[PDB]
Amino acid sequence: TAEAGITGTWYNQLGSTLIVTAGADGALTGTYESAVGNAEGSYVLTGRYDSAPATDGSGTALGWTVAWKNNYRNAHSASTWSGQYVGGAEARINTQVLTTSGTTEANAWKSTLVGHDTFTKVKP
Repeated sequence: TAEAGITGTWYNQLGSTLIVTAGADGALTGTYESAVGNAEGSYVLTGRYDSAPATDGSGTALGWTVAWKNNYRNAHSASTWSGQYVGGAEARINTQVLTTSGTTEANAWKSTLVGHDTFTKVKP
């Protein structure tokens, strides 16, 4: 199942660590530790996934958010990852990620970064 495949620890191409539980209903809950940026320690993560994906070889759609405030630091920013889980022997979560920082109105045009993160079950 998608639930079974997604739950656990994942690692992106930058050295960041995702620990997530996929609930029976569609919930994603866990923590995120970033190897980059104004970030230290782990941050709360919450999101959603399709709990009944197609069975035709298509991936499982999902997304999650981390606000970059925890017991260590507050970066006044939040990231969202949107993507799909791909199961099997070389399982992946392939994502694109938006990172929005709080800005003044004048600076809103430069508030949001776009990037792409690929997550694997073993460290890169």
